[PDB]
Amino acid sequence: IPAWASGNLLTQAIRQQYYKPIDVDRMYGTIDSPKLEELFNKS
Amino acid sequence: KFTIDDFDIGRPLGKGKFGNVYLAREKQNKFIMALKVLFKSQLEKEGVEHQLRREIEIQSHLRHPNILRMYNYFHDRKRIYLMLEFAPRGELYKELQKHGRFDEQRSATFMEELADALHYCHERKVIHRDIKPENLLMGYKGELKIADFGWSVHAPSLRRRTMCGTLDYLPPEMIEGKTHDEKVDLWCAGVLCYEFLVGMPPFDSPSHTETHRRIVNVDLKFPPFLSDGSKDLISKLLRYHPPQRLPLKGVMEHPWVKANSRRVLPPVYQ
Ligand SMILES: CN1C(=O)c2ccccc2N(C)c2nc(Nc3ccc(N4CCC(O)CC4)cc3)ncc21
Repeated sequence: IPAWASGNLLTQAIRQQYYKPIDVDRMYGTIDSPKLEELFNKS
Repeated sequence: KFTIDDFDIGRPLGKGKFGNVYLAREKQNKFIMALKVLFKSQLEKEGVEHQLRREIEIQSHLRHPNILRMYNYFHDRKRIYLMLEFAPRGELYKELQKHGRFDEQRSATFMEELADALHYCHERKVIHRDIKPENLLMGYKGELKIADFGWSVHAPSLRRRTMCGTLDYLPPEMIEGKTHDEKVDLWCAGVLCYEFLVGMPPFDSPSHTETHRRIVNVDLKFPPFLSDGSKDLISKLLRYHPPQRLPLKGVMEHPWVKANSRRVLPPVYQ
């Protein structure tokens, strides 16, 4: 388990994310996704 | 465009049939989320490919503070990866088991958040069909998150016929072999409210047929410790006739909900 992922570093990082949310729609929702038809096909 | 190397893997969060969720940090934004990892071969052997596609299609198009968000997804040679919102307080069923039952404030808050999410789903003709504690998670301040859409359906026009959900939560109409609609979720919300407050579901029995019997007779027996407001809300949701059940807007506006909910809306980006 890396440090960021346990005890205090984690809670700290979770709190920051909650009160300072990012534009997840811009950051993630504008990014390409595989077609649902391609999911069980060649990557 | 994403791949597994875009993420630092932190620790396992839950094992499961298909089926492992990890705490993960997306590298370039240092953003903490969860990755659900599925094995392509196992899914196909099990013949659940269309099942999973439909769960992904539904949940990836829903954006609501009380529905667990699917930001994106990707796949490699052997695995499908779902990029999901991390619910830092974990499984609601675990918390219910730990406490036995929830107080009215906690239950009313969860009820408001549930009705708001389900209303968002119904606005879009999505019926969830399997609301129960095990399918709910909790956010940083305890906010309910509808987390699993395993029985869910987008149902624009046609009523439905599929018996689905969980024994203790089944609406009379499913048991009776009638077609159903979105009002199934109203019934399951009443079951949930009861289980929140009592710790057992209302039609608990040794056998499937006795449970079926208690459900179709709406054989509801309230323990004496419940307030009149909580019984009033449960009775208005657990109605034999789907069209007589309290609408979700009705649940949010219910006096017992207004008087007891301490619902907080998560901060939004801007
Ligand atoms: C994406 N996703 C799911 O798709 C999901 C859907 C349904 C059921 C479970 C799920 N899991 C495992 C998830 N768990 C958590 N959060 C989470 C947070 C904390 C904890 N713990 C609290 C108690 C400690 O003992 C262990 C850690 C567990 C799960 N966030 C997102 C999850």
